[PDB]
Amino acid sequence: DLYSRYKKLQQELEFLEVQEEYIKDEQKNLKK
Amino acid sequence: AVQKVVVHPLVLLSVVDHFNRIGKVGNQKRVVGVLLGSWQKKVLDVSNSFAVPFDEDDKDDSVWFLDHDYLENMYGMFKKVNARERIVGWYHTGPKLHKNDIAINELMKRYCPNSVLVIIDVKPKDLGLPTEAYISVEEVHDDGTPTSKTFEHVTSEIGAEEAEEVGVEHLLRDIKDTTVGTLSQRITNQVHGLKGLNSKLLDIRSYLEKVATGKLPINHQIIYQLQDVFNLLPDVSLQEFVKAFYLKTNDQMVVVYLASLIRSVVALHNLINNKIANRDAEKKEG
Amino acid sequence: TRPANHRQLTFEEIAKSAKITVNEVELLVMKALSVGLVKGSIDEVDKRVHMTWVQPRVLDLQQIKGMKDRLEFWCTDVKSMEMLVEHQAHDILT
Amino acid sequence: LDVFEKTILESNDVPGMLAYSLKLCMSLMQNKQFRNKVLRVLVKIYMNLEKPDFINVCQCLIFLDDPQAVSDILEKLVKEDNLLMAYQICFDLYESASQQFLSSVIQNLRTDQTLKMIKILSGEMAIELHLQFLIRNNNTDLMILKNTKDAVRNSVCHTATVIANSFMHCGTTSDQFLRDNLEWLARATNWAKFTATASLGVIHKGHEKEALQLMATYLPKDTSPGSAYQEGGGLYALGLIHANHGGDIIDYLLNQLKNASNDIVRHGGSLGLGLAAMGTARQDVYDLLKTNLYQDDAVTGEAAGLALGLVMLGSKNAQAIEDMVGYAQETQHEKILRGLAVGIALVMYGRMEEADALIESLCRDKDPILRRSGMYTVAMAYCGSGNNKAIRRLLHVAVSDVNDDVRRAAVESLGFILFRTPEQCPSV
Amino acid sequence: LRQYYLSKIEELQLIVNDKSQNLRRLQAQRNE
Amino acid sequence: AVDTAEQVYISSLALLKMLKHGRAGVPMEVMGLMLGEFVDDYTVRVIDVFAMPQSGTGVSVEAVDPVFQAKMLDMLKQTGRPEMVVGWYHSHPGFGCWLSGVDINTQQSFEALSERAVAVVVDPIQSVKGKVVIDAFRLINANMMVLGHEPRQTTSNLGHLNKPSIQALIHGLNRHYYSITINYRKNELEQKMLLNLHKKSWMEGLTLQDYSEHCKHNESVVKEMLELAKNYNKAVEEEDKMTPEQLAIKNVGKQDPKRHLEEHVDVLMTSNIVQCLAAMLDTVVFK
Repeated sequence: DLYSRYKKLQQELEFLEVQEEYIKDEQKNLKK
Repeated sequence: AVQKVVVHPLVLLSVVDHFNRIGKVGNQKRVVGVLLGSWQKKVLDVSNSFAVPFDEDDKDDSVWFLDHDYLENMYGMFKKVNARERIVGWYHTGPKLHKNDIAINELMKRYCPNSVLVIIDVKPKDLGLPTEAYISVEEVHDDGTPTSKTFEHVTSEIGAEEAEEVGVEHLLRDIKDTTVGTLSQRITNQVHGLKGLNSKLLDIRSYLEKVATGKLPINHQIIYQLQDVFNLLPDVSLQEFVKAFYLKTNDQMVVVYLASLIRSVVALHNLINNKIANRDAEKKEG
Repeated sequence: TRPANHRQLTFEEIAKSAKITVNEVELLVMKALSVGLVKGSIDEVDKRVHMTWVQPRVLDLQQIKGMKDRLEFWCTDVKSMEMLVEHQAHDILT
Repeated sequence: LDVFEKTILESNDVPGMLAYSLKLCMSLMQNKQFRNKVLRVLVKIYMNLEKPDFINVCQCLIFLDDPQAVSDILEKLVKEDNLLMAYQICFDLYESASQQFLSSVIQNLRTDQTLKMIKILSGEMAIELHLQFLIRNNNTDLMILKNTKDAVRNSVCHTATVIANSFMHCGTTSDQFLRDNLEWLARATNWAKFTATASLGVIHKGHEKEALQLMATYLPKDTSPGSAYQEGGGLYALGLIHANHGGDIIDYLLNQLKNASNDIVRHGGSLGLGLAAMGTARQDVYDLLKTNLYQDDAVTGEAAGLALGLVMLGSKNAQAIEDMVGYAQETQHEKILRGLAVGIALVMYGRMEEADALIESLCRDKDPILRRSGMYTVAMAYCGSGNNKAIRRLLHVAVSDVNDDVRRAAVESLGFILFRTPEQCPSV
Repeated sequence: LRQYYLSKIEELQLIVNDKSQNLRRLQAQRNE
Repeated sequence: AVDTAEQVYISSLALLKMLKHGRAGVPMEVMGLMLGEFVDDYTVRVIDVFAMPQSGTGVSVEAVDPVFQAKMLDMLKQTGRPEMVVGWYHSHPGFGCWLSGVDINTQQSFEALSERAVAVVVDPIQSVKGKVVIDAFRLINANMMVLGHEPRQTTSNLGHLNKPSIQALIHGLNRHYYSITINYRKNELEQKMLLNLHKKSWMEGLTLQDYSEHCKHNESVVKEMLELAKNYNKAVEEEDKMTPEQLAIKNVGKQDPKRHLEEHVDVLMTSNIVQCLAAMLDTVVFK
């Protein structure tokens, strides 16, 4: 199951960036 | 003369619907209307505007029709409404100044002794501020022509009143505005100034290389009026100028450095306050 | 004639070019400063007349080509340094 | 691949030790070229093995989209004379594959097998089996309907409760709790009578036995009531009967609207035409309903736009997209644009990168209705394969938008991108 | 060989853990 | 025979003229007639508005000789768009944004000419910079209460997108009439015109203010920042051990450290880095 362990880790790593990109847009616009 | 002119946003928004009215053909429809304002000082303000008809051909720049009767009728009508405003001039929606407009100004100068005109870009595809303004003077030249009437520039800006500002701010809800955020919109102002300077220098280069290479007569003025531009632009590689420039750059950098130093300890104060008030609270809660 | 790099002119070239004497130069440039075509000043210790401004004159085609070349030299750097401010600031200027 | 085929053919367990390779190569995958490159070497090991299992090749083939491969295996299967393993993929293709793929492989597999070709083509017996299961194994309740009978208003609760009743009896062909009273079904002023007439369509889902004579009690040319909206809802219900079954019904609706009338009946007829021909790309449907679009009426825009988006479902033809995008800018109405947004969104059906430029040419446009069309196109062009490019644009361009009008349909576009793996969708 | 395929997911799990720790601060600021 | 999910379009000039004429007669009610068309049976568009001479009392405002109105609507046919008089508006300064007893009196007269007659109530007092209070009302029959006024075939004009107020619900609201939802239509000619009336040309962007006033301004800000930080020292070092829940209650007086520091950081940095950046731009652009 080590292949599934690697790709799910690679999945969440590149998916945590879209959360960290979308929040910085939302926190910037919520000031305005 | 007239120093400068102020345009309220009711005008230059009434103009664009006039262009939408009978600008269905949209080829050479020079829409002309008549301004309304009050010269309360040497400075001038305009607030209202209305419509006059106009038809002219693509060639034959002498055939045109300013309606006298519509002007007098709707002036009496708006006087029956508003007794404060008097006519000041006209606007035409041509992107550039035309050749037959001075005949229009000389015709309408009976109603107003100093009839200004406002060029309004209906489709400002070039970046910048619309609604430039011109007035008629005498430019007696040494060439041999006695006099002509070829206008000159007057400074203009869009002003505001305490009710129309509410409307133009509420209608600006389809655009994000970063004007409240500082240290960003000044940089966009610098970028806009650089682009405007590039566009003006490109126009000057285009005209100069057009008259330079055979086409068009060499105008004996401008070429020595623009000679004094190049007598400016002082030497950046001058010793005392650099010696003063670093002397002031360091004086600014002192304030910037002290601002960073006075910011860092406030950040640290917030950090240790959050850590202490968090850890003691979790000591209580656990 | 000189292209504003060394606009300062010595008195020796003034007296050689205008074939006037040594001590009669200064009143002459004062006469220029009397009228308004020339907007300079005179330093007597080094005996050099600094230059600030010269009234414009008529120009011909080759001078117009040189002016267009200098104007293009000025026109390129505006775009070249607007690329500097726009390229190194993306999310500030947005 | 190179050594991957040798490794998968290296001596191991021919059950799921070598069948999990397909699933863990299809669930996680970068692109489309390498997916087909790894998928083309699975039909080999599933075929040249001594025991080629026939039923687990369709899911390989539908991503492969090869008519010659399914033609080859059915040609090798017809002369084998094994009907136990022969119809089963011809029901699998109906159960999963697209209608265009089926109708583009019948003439390959047709140029015994006659009833089998009818089985893959029509699915009348499959629809009949589903209908018989629904009518025999039926446990509908009516007491909760009597509980909802208390709610009285001129609003939905007595006028659009018929649609709420229809979901409980969707496909069951038993409207006995609807024809219990007739005084209950007269409370609306010419707009919920459209729903009351349309509700007969969802009761008799897949009722090819009950033809036009089922709704001949309520037809435009049979009874002719004082309200023509009953007649308009009849054609809408008839179109709702034959979902993706454009046979005789599509011809009857094609010549029904040929001599059509005022736009109330044309609304129902056009909706029936759009629903009964989806993914068929028939030219006659297209230009007959394009005349509807060019009729320039703000009641026909939702009538024509959804239909012209439905008939060209994912066809991505240039004529439809550069006709309707161009038309959706100059009409000064609201119902035309509102019905055109989902229609021009439906011309994309998951083309990934192939639907990029249109989105970049529309999501930037000043029309808010076109912005919501753009968000529906982002929702449809990257459906299933949830990638961070589409998610990032979808959750950026309207979470901080100046207009509220698109933002309610902004994150609603999220749920079509993450249905493959809903494990982490509530977390974000 | 195989322990390479362990250590790679060790580094990826460290990156995932660090980013998931960093995201909660921005989540708190957005909530406030 | 059905009032559907209606909508009213208003143009930009109509709203600007609306607010200007409402403000210009601030203490009393001003008048006006609307110019527009019925684009469809669903929606009604207003493209222009204009005002008339009036005659106002303390509680009422009447019209004047209507040969003005007839001749004005005759003359406006000649230049450009020949629309009709689709509605009328007035103002209600400081009031509940509602139809009064005499406001609803003339609505019957306006509705007797054409069925789709819309009243518009604006108010320039409660309107603020970010939002103008505006409402449009449609008179309903007071004889028919037992039936439905609008069937609401969809959920556009409902608790969706807007909520009925309280003061409108007192003087009338869903009684004797109803409200309709306003949206703004913007054509591209005015769309790409409205977003650019704040900028200046290139002399404003490239201009150093002065260096003497800049040095004196920085001197003044640093000089007050000295005493402000001296107060900040005592503010931090006191910090009486008693939970800010009351330290925000002894802060409500004249106390000001920890709050004016970062503002001075902002006004120092955003006025120094901009000036230095513009100095570099000026010194190497022109050459």
